[PDB]
Amino acid sequence: TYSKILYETLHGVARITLNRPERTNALDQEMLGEINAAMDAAEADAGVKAVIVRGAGNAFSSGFDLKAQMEARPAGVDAWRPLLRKDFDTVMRFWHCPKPTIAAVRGPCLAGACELALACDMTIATEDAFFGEPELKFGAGIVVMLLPWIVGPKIAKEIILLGEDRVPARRAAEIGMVNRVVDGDGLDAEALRIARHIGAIDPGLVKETKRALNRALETQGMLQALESALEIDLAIEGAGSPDKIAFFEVARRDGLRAAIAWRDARFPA
Amino acid sequence: YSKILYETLHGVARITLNRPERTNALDQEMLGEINAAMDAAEADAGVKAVIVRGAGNAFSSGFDLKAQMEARPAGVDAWRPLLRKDFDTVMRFWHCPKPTIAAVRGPCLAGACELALACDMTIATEDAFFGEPELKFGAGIVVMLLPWIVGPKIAKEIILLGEDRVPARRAAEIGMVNRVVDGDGLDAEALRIARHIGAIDPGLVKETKRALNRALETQGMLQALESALEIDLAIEGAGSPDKIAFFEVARRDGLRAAIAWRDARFPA
Amino acid sequence: YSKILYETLHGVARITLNRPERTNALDQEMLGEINAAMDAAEADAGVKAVIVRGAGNAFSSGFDLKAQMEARPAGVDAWRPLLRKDFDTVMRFWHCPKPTIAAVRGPCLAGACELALACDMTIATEDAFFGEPELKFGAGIVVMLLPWIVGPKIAKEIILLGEDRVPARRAAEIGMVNRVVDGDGLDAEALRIARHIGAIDPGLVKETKRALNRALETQGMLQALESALEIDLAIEGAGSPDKIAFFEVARRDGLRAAIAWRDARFPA
Amino acid sequence: YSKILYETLHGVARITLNRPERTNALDQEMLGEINAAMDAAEADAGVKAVIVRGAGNAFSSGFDLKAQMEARPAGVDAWRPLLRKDFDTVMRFWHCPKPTIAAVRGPCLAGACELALACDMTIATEDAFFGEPELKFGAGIVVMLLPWIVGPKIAKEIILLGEDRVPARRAAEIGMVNRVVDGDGLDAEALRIARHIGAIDPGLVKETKRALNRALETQGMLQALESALEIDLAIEGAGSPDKIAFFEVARRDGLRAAIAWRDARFPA
Amino acid sequence: YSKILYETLHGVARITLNRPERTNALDQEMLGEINAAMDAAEADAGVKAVIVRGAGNAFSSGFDLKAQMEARPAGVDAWRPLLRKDFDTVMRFWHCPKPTIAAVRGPCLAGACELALACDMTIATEDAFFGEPELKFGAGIVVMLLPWIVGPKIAKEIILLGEDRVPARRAAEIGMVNRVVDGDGLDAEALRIARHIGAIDPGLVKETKRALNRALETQGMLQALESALEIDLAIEGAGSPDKIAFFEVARRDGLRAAIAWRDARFPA
Amino acid sequence: TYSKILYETLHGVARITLNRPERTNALDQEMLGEINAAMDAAEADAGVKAVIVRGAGNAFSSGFDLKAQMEARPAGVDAWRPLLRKDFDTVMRFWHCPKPTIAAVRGPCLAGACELALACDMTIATEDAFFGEPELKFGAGIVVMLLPWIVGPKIAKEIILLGEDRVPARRAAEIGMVNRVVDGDGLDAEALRIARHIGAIDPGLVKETKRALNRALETQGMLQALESALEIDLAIEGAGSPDKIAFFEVARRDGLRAAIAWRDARFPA
Repeated sequence: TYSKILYETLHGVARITLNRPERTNALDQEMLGEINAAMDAAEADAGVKAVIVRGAGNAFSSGFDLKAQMEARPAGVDAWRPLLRKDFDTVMRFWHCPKPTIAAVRGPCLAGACELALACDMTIATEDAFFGEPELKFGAGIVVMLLPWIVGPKIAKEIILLGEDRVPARRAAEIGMVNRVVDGDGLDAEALRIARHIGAIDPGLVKETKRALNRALETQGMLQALESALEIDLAIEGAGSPDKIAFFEVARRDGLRAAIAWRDARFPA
Repeated sequence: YSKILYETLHGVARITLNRPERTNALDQEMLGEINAAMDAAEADAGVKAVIVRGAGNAFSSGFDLKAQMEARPAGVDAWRPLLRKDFDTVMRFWHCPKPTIAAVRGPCLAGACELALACDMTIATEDAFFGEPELKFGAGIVVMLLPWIVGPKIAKEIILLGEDRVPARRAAEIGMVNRVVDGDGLDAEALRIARHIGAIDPGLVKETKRALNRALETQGMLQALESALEIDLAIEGAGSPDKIAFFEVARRDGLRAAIAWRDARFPA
Repeated sequence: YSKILYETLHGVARITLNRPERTNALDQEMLGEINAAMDAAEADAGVKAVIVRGAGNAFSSGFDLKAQMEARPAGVDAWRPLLRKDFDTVMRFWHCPKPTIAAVRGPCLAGACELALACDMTIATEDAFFGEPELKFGAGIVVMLLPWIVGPKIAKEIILLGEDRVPARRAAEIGMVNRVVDGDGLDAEALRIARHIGAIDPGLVKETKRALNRALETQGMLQALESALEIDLAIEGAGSPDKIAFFEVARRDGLRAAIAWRDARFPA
Repeated sequence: YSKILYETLHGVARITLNRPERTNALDQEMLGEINAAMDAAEADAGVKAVIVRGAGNAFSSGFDLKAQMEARPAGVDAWRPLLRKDFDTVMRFWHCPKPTIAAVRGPCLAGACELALACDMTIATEDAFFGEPELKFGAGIVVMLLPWIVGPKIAKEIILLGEDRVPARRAAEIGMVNRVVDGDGLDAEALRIARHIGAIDPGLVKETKRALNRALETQGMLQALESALEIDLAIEGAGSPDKIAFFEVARRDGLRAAIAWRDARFPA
Repeated sequence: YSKILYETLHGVARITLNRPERTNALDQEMLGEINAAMDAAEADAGVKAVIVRGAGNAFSSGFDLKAQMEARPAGVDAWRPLLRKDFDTVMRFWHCPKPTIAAVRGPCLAGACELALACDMTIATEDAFFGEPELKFGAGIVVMLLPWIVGPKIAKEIILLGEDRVPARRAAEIGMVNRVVDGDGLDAEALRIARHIGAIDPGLVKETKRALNRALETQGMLQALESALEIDLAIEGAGSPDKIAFFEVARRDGLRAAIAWRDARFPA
Repeated sequence: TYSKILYETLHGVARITLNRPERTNALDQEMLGEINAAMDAAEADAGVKAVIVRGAGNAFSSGFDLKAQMEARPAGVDAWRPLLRKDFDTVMRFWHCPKPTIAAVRGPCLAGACELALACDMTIATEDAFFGEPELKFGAGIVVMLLPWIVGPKIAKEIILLGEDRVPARRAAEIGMVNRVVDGDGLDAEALRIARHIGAIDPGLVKETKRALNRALETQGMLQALESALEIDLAIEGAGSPDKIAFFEVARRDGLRAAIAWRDARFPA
């Protein structure tokens, strides 16, 4: 029934596949809506004990869809507010989910998709996976500022302020963004083992224990800090950074590859 | 004491968890004696720091399940004082005005892992292993210190999967362990650290630890811990069917058989 | 400036701590000049980021103890303004609207370690070493950023033991340092990072840094820091006998001999 | 709906708690219908604000004790979903993106007092009375909003003594009630306030309420409320002997007799 | 100064908001002068406390709408610095190391109400009236101090309804005003309070105010205030149709007529 | 067995009387020690369901004993630290008590004693009772800064920064410091009615409910704010304000009445 994702249940586990292989599984408006529908279904289904999220093929996702943004040309605070609200709330579904969520990453896991994975209870990745938040290089702000809650301040500042977007899975594991790096041929099997392990436990026990774990960070004010960063991003995008305006000016004229080249030329080699 | 050893040496107090035949499992009696020993250490002006370690080849496997099997606590009102004593005893090592050092070899699991988490520092031998197996036999987490010591993703993995073979080197990578040492060098390293602390003006150490602990307490850690404890009271007061099933096997076939039953529920 | 160098290059301000004969020790004069330089960098629209580094093959050994030995501040009212200036100067690097980058070679100790902790990023050479030796001198911690930057166990070890030889590699493992580079590549790496930042819309960088800092401020970091500072005012206002003894040796036989006396108090 | 009325008028939604023969007691069915009505109000762009009131001469006496007597929920797992529904339904009025106004006459007690506390504003007739009688019949507090709305001393008095006759004028003095009006002027005043709100750009109202609620959420209110809810789960899961005794009389002699039994335990 | 008076008397600084023809409306120039006066008062060791009051039988109607009508700021980047200056100027009175006392007669509205809320104490004449009419103008709240000063229900009523005629007596009941005095006794009462403070060791007052402010800052007030300010930047950056409509009438028929148009939108 | 307090149990209630009538029941070192012993006893006694604290005769207490301070002459941070720690921790016994605490006030309830009452779950008072925190007028700082948590910011600032020390019971009731003002002849009876009311309830229910109530304020960080104010006071007293030094200079020479006259003359009439 879905157009931009796949939804499966197997072995008491739900599996969501971000499914737009020709756009590196970029998260557009439609896909975000379907993710919410799938999470609703997984949460309502007593036969589902855990949720795996992955991308189609050998990419997780490059993040929120910039080609769709180029075409839509949202302008001003009131246009941006609902876009960012949906981005933020969809990502946070994976944190708030009463059932444990596992991100299983191949290839790129960037920007909004990096945030989606950050929100999951666990993240596993292949050696070839790479992570980061390139937003500022595009002239975009950060929608869901989970990074400093997961990896701590110095590393979060480096990744976000420089727009690091090639952080290897091994490094992501060192800093606490990734739980396990696995063999490429074994990613789906490892995610399923973890999910089925969770599925063997009394669901109430898992639910209450996750509640207690999440409470540790919520006690620190994480949800207020996240809402504050989202508010800041609304001001950023509602105004429109000249960096983003210039990026899409090049993109509409010469194409997105040319815009990326233009972007990369502004920064050191 | 019957279930611990308490020593003072070189201006340091040392508590040894002492029931090697039961992997130094923390029963009610032992918890009471730990509290008495900490009271003594805190009152003794000649003591500048506290080391906690296990007897024999182990730190501790955690709260005593055989004792729990036999006592059959049932319901919220029965479980409340058990969990309160568990929690407050572990938290003695955090709140202690003097620095506390966990010196770990072999298993350091469940309630014992939490006891070590509460100490200011943990040192471990190469052979030490850590974790929180609670959920695998239907128990909740009593003292939810883990997400305050290590990253959130790592804490969720260890607790939700009941990881109970986390090697010392990995524990060091994630910030659960300060130093990994040779098996024959544990006691010497712990004493060196404790005597180093003991060379410093005790008031300076006291006020500095106060400031260090304040950083986490400012974040609301004590409220989060109390919240997790209350959640666990509901879990245990109800009694998870996983735990009921585990103890049914344990009573019938013994703990070794019950562990086999437990492990067979999970992937190989 | 007398005790720093100030440069602007490629849209970046660079501050060099400059008293090589005293390992760039942060005295009152230098602290005032650092504030003046930060004022200049923050007011200059052509400056997009700030690099801080040291001259003479070192970053800094921290607040100046020779100056303290000579001045002999005594009591709470004398110490309050000294600590206030120390603390506020360090925190300039956190609160700076523009990104700040500590570029460290050789020693980065005590108040200078805290200065680097306050910066948005820290880069270090292979030969750089870090730590907080204060408690060994009988001094308290002025700016208790460490438990906000690294885990609680690691922060307690460094501060309670006065670790002052933490290698760059280890500092990177625990999250105190972002990148370790070759000795001759430090300036170039810091500049590449700063010029990368300088290519971005300044408002975007400003607002994003605000959001990043808000994450830690939401947790109550500024209150925890002020609390630790007030605790330190009591420590220094009273004066630890450890510090009084240290300076008694220093005035008699010199700081060199006082450090030797200090080290002999602790395990080798 | 069977147990409520839902109206839209003049750009305002109005929910009427509607079981006058039982003092509009909130049973499971009514709570479900309140949630359905709030879903409707929140989805309807023609609705700018929500009024909640009771049918007849009363707001509500709170959660339905007769229904509880008959259902005999027993243990933690039975009580968990009951309390979760109670709590989440009350908190709809806080979290509602649109402003909520409680319009109270006669009794507004226990769970109903908490429902009114959660609304953005409360207006009351001269004859209205308020409070939290829970502890007097062995029940805990489900939604611990009171100490967030009124001072700590006042909240402790009302809850620990089970005050259940707090007059509207006193409720206004302590900040539980915004305005006291004549008995014949309640509906007009509530509508005037709601239509005033309805004249304002809905987005402006929405964002301003978001900011207002943020002030209390920043203080940790939602964590404190969840903590109190978990404490209540232990209380009710265990079952206070006071409640067991109360319902024994209620089943045998009826609720009127049980209230007499209850009141005789306390000073005249 | 052009738009304020500044006096020093009896070791007290007194700032008088001074544009009687515009009800002492706070325009850009006045805000700059208030900052300059506060700088002067804070640097002057002979000043022990600060009184702020208004000229022309009024305190202030708030930020200047006539100036806003003429300037026509449009969009987020234009509004950001305007709101920043508004907010930071108001918060000068909270952060001031010395105690601040608002002495109010006649209107004290909107941004001026927020200014008074930020002061350590507020004294008012019997004829003074308070409130936050912003939402009726289609404006958001710049400085959301109200829920920190008065209860949540009362703050929501004042802000969501734009109450702008709250009498001094009522303001005292809810904790917005400390003392109500006779019209001719305001200056004398404010001066008595300020001179009382001025008799105390300045350091003692300074440190005690620090401790008092810390109570609210510990709760996260500064983060909540910054969050509300960012929400207001979105509101004003977009521009509410209510405000756009208000100024359309104001430019055509004058502010007087625009206020009449505004009032006709709401119940009489 | 006590020298400076009385301890009674009656009707399942413990009652502590601050007992130094010739010094307005001033709280000296000895009395604080005995209060801690009495609270230990009340907390250990399962027959005790609630605690009433009151003063001997028609005064509650003027606060920590200044005549004792005049004679002891504590000097410096290290001397002051344990004094303030004991002051603070004794006051906070009434907040942390697992059982409900009720302050029953006649006449003066000032300074450290005002803080003791603030810490109690409830406070009742006669019409003749008066409250406040005169510390700053003596050159002393605030030991236990509960006031802004009980009465809110504007009123707390006025009382503490001006050293208000004649706040009538009626006004104390308006601002939330006092629960009930009662007839003079009925204070002891009213406190006992309240305590016996509490005593009729399942003790576990009362205990858990108080825990939940206290958690509301502790969640806001009250204990950290209180420790911070205590730290500030250690600096204040460790240095010694010239106002306090001058006060006791007059007191040792001309007596405490003359010192109070000297003090009052510094402030407006």
